[PDB]
Amino acid sequence: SHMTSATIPGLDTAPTNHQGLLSWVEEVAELTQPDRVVFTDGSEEEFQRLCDQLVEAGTFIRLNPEKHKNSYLALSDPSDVARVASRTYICSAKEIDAGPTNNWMDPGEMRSIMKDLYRGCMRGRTMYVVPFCMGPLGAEDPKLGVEITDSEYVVVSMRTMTRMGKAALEKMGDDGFFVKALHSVGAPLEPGQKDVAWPCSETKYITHFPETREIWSYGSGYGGNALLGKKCYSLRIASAMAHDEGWLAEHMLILKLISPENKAYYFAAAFPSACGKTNLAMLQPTIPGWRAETLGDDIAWMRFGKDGRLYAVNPEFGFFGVAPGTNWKSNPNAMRTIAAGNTVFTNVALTDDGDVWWEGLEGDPQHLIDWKGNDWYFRETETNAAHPNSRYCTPMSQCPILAPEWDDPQGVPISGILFGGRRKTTVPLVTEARDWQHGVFIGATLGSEQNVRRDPMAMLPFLGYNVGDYFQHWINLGKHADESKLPKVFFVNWFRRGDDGRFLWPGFGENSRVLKWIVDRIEHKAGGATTPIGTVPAVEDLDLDGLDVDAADVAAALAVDADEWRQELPLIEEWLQFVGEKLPTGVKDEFDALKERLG
Ligand SMILES: Nc1nc2c(ncn2[C@@H]2O[C@H](COP(=O)(O)OP(=O)(O)O)[C@@H](O)[C@H]2O)c(=O)[nH]1
Repeated sequence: SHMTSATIPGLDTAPTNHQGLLSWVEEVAELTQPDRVVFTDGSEEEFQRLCDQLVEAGTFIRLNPEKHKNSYLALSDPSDVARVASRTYICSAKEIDAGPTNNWMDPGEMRSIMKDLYRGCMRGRTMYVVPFCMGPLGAEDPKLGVEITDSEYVVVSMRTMTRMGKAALEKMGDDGFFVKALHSVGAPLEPGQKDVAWPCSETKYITHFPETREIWSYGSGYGGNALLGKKCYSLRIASAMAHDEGWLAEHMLILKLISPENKAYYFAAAFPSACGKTNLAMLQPTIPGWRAETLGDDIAWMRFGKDGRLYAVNPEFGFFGVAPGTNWKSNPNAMRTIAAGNTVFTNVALTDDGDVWWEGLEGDPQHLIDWKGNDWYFRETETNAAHPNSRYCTPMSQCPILAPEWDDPQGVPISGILFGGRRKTTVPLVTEARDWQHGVFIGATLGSEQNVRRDPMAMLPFLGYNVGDYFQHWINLGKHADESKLPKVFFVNWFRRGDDGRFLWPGFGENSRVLKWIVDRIEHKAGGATTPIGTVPAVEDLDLDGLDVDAADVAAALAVDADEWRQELPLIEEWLQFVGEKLPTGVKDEFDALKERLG
């Protein structure tokens, strides 16, 4: 019963304008043996058809439309609840081209393993061919992809997370390049066999071939493992492209800040997961005359324009956010984005009237059905109602403070790049780099307590190539650029704590005051202290008007203590040794310079 190429249903009616794509699909279909092949078009009628089928399969339940229109809740197999690092590989030809932040395997060996897994993996399933565009369609030469998947769940979320379907397919023309992205949940079915709501496999791989720009995923239907745009393309493959083609693919939010004189500024900020970020991208300023709009909260792609400035575009089309922690008081604009519906919730809790709830959200519901389908009772049940890593998947276009430039293929000019992590000591609230190479060093040595892990540019699990070569790439772009047009680089810390354990700086909206200092520095309208680590404002350099806070706590937040920084040195030094032979001299230079300035 193994079926050949042109007898698999849906293959005879396949679009044929792009022969490379069609040959690839046929080769894949021959291998995985699905019941049928469907090319998705991203239309609303298709979206509803797939959602209905998801409801019928039990994968989705339809949420009360009075509270979220066109919205769904999906509960995963508990063994498949997140992105898995140790199962993620960069399979460059040479191990050194993956380097010490990456998991490597010989690509010939990986292909032998995965090709074996893929054989007959789609039996009894529909194989979807999902064309998609990264970034606005308006671009002349955008980065395109096609995800083949046996997961309908994946198709629906890809429609939200990328520009999916007919348009992207047309953009590929007859011979356009695209990233081949292959995915299976690894759960073949016999004829007539009852599926489960969330199929998956104990055997999981998430593999990237940087040279050919390919992504092979198997065994997981969840998140970044399966939505191949989200990190696999946006960061892993894209960063390798950017390396070769002279640009930057980064783990950054893009923020639009507008001053009281009505001038707009655009900032990119690299914070690791949970150092957010989502909150900064959706800032509501607490000082009069300042407004903020968002272009994105996770990925930024940046290229130098004609005028020598650095321009950023958000390559994604949707938000894929962590639900718990999100609430109306901390992040009302995120909540309003969600409130407009068209959202897929994964692993949150269900209320009695078909709303959704997760830990930290308002309401105090008395009874819930939790993320595993069990009864949950307020102030009694000892387990979390929602999975701690549960998700919302929501269109970007519903964000009430979406910047009008959000879908512009030309991008936005970046004035400032920010780096930050969770540091309870040592790092001050905000610091400005001395120049580009010092900013690269700051990015390169970014620490976050999540005992301090180094997470360079928030890219630790996401680099598509050797971390040292990546630092060198950052260095090279600044050396060959007009220094006057380069974004200024800043180093922030929202999480410094006093001895009594409280946050020295209140943060959230109040971070607008830090952003105001940053803008003034770019305009040369503010001063600061020259310290061994960079330019750090004193309390009197910050607008603290109307902020109910002890000025002493602010001074403490801004302090540069040499003893603390001397303890930081060997930690940094050991990280630079870990970076290995490809550590750029330029980075080591900045280490020595900082050490010398410290005395
Ligand atoms: N103390 C403090 N915590 C914050 C601040 N901004 C975000 N956090 C908290 O850090 C967590 C993660 O924030 P989030 O923006 O969702 O992070 P992301 O994953 O980088 O997008 C949430 O629990 C926030 O309440 C801040 O400015 N100050």
